[PDB]
Amino acid sequence: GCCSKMGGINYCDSSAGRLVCNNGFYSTCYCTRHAVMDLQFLMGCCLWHGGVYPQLNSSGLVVCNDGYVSEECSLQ
Amino acid sequence: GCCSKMGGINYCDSSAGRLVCNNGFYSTCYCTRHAVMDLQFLMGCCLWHGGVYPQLNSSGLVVCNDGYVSEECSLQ
Amino acid sequence: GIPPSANDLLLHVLEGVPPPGSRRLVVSGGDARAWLSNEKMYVRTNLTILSPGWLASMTSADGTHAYEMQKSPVLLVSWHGKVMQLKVEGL
Amino acid sequence: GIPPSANDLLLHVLEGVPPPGSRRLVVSGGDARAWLSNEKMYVRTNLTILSPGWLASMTSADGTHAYEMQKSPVLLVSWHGKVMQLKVEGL
Amino acid sequence: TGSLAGLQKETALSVGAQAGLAWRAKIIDEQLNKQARNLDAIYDFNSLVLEHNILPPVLLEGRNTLNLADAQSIRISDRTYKVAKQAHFITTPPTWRQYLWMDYVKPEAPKEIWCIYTERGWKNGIDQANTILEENIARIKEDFGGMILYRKLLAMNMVSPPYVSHTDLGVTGDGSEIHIDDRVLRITALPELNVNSAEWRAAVAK
Amino acid sequence: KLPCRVDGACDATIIKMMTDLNKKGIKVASVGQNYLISIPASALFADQSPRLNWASYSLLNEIAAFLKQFRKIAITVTSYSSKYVSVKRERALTLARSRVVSEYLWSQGVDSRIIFTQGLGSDKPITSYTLGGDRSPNARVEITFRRAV
Amino acid sequence: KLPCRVDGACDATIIKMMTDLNKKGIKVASVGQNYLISIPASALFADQSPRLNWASYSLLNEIAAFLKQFRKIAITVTSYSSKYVSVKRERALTLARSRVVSEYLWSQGVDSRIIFTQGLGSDKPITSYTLGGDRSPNARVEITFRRAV
Amino acid sequence: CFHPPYNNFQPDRRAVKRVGVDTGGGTVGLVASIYRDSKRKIIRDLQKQDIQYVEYGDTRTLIIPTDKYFMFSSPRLNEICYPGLNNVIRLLNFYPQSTIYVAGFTDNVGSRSHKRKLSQAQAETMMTFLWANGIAAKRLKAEGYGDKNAISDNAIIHGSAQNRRIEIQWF
Amino acid sequence: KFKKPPINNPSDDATIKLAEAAVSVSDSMLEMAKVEKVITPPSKDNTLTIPNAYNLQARASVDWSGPIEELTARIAKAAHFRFRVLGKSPSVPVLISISTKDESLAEILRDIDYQAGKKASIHVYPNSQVVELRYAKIY
Repeated sequence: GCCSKMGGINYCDSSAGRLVCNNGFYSTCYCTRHAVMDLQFLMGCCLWHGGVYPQLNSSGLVVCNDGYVSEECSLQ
Repeated sequence: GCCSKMGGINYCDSSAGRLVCNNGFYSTCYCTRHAVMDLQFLMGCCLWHGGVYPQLNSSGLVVCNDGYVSEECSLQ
Repeated sequence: GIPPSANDLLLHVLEGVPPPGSRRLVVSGGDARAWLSNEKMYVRTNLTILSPGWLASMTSADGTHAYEMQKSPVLLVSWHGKVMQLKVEGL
Repeated sequence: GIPPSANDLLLHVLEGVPPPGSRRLVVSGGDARAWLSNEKMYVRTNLTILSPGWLASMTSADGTHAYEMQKSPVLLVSWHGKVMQLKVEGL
Repeated sequence: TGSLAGLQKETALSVGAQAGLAWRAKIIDEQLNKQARNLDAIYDFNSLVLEHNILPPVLLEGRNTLNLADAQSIRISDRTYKVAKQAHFITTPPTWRQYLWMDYVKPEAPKEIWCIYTERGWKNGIDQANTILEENIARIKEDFGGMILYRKLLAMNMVSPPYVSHTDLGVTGDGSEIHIDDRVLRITALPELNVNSAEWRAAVAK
Repeated sequence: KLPCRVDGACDATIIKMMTDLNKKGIKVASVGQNYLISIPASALFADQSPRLNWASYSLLNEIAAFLKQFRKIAITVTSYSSKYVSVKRERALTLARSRVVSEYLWSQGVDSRIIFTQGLGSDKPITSYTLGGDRSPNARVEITFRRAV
Repeated sequence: KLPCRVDGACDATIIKMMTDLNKKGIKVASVGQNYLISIPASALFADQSPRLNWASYSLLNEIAAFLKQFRKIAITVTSYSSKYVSVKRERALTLARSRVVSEYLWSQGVDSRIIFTQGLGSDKPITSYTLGGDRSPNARVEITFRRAV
Repeated sequence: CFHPPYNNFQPDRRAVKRVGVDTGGGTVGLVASIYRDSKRKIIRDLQKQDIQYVEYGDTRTLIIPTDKYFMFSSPRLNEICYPGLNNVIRLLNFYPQSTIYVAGFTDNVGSRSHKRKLSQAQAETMMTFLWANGIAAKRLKAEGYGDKNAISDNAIIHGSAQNRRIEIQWF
Repeated sequence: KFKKPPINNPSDDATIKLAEAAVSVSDSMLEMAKVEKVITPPSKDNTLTIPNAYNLQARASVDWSGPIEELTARIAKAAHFRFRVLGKSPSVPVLISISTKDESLAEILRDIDYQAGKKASIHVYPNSQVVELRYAKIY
């Protein structure tokens, strides 16, 4: 229930990425992925590098695109 | 029933592409394909190009006659 | 070099005779005829063609237009101040 | 020798048209578009890119920025004085 | 997986996306056909054609350009102007249907976890159709904006107009075919940017 | 797959609205391919003022629903009135009446290209009996067109 | 995996807290995207002194819990008082009251970038009935902001 | 009864019809009349249509949307929305001594002179409609602003829709 | 109950994107029109070439998207004027687009004459009751 205690969902305003309720109030829910979200925690390894280099290794080593070796995703 | 509540169909006038009823009134029905129709919605892909280029493809891509690729008819 | 003057098949298109070796196309939605000879469309009509673009054009004395253009399955025409479309089959 | 002036693809990035032969990337968390052409990301947005660093930049008349940079799965941006992150998929 | 105490299908997306793409394309085509006259009023390509039925060229503008070529050296520029497309003869003006119209062919070629993946593909097809429509809108906006910017720089005296030469012949031909009045029209110099900044003329609007 | 008729039109429906309008009192005439609709001014306007009544919008909706049945290019709307004060006032009154009628007709969805509006005042009477005011038979509004193809 | 809404916010909670504040007597108004909260000075401070009562911190906590439900950039806090001794004393009292209120609001966890504080004294009254002291309706504090996106 | 085009600018005898039809009770009809003639019932009816009422201090403000109470891009008044205008007249009848200010506002699309002229024309039309129902001409003043001091964001669709309005203030 | 006034029909994201493009097209046209008006101030008006008279004050609402000659002939026939054509018609037709509502035939003719531009011109002689369309001496 996004527009709860209101008249229900009117439509998705994609210019702001938000739902509009049946009154004149903007909803708190998102309906597009291009909406302003305060993202602070992101998953995956080789972050703040070029990403995971897609070669397949005989060992369990994970290498980033800039030559760095990620010890967290590397198997011991 | 084209000439309903009239005397019935007299003949197809192909100069205007319309049926004539048994009174002197023109009918609303068409009787040739070369009649003035208000066509606004036409189906098929590679429209507003040369049309679908008739090669048989190993992949699902559809290419038009001007080199354009139709992503709507192209299979993912 | 001087560019070519015209294509002389458009006189026969204006008179209504199809060019030799061509095949017929089916036109629906309006009063027009079309033929395909050398991967080009020859159109005889009295409407005004707006969107697809033609290569050569002639006009008769009574207001009949003949066009030489590239092949396309749709035409945009103006009838009496109203814009509509014609469907071309058999390509 | 004189260094090169810019890359001419950034005008099309500013207009919003993707470069030819490129592929789309999915951007989440903010209003931004990205494309990948030659192992380089091209980003169209009106935010300010803070952390990863770019190679070339252009600006339009209405305040839209176009960036050329290396590929990275995360962007750090400033929205209205607040620092947040954007996620890039499809690399 | 988590704590120490904690230690101690694919065809549905493919059949959903193809239906969702065609359905969204059909709805987009209906919404385009609803607003046909307003689109003709907005994208008036006919009112931008030059004197001898010549389409104006497309110009692209960039501001505040920086390039880090390598270490120890950078190149900056204040403004840049580029000619993207060149002027040519036309017989018909362009229309928005060659840019914005989407292709629709009706597909007639077809349970515990089937429905959720089918509806996920149904969302994915709609997203793909929206992306395609966005790219088409960006393309037509770029072309129209370039044709506007050409007239702006022509008013500000930064481009040259195209120059046209016409040759008139009399009655030409042999005894089996004649032409009464022949004219050959040829453009000799295309529009181009000029680097002489002393002849630019400014505009101050009160 | 091709359409079989013009959309939203039927000959039986055309005959039904023609008979209903002729029984109601609005004159519908057809000679060749020309069509004429004659409306008394008392059924539309007030006593010699360019103000529509609220109940005449149903009649205007019926006339618009009849007009949607055909294909056409141009409509002509002409207004005629009677002698009240002078000629300038009655030409202005007839022009205002034709403007209001054509404005509501264009607001409704008739598929025409041009609508022409004119008010002729009291220049062309159809009846020598000129004793009434707006109740006279020669005070009217006329809608003429030609059916196309 | 992506969030579906802004965290810690709900429309039913927003409606319930606006209704509760309006029933208690704190005025909550919304026109367009601008929001105004009007608080009487008697429910917060003592008799014309910049000292908060101990029981007003529950009301300040309720106001902060209302303010955490939106996304915003700038908040404006303005104070207005009545005529006691002199305009300098009025302005100093209103500035001190706004400083204390905004200090507690910034100590609580509102996610705003800038909070502005001003005290206007008795320059702009909203009611011509000026017989009371701090019990007058034109002695108040106002919190204004604009909802962002 | 009631004439739908503004009842010929006459004061409507609303109560006598209801207390005459609710007799075959007089007290029940009087109770219904004194309920439906109250100010709160008028405010709730105006809230049932799309007109907003704001009271703060001794200043009262009515917000009316031009998108529903005007024709498209014209100063013509939409005659289908006449119960809202009649309720505005009924609410304004309760204050026979205050002065009236009416202001017009549009969105950011167009030219500056076009926005100013459209706002001024809509303000004059609303002021003339207020004047024709009995309010004297010395109590009215009209002004049309453009996109000067908006209440929402003009870069978004719903926020730009909320900016086109008519403001009626009185003391 | 809390409510805000504008509650319209639900919208479509395609129409939202089209409006977003159209606003930028509109203010780009506004800027270039301002610049062109600053550079070249006009000095003459077509009221001298097309004056008004009696029975040019009948009104018309027109939505036309075709050639110029048929529309001008219909306007002249409704205005009870003779119609005259001067010059050779070009092979590429002169196309116009008129969409107005309730304005006079003199304003219709002035709008058509302005949109014709450098290809055709409209003249009105009221003493001889003649509407004349002339083509440009080009090609």
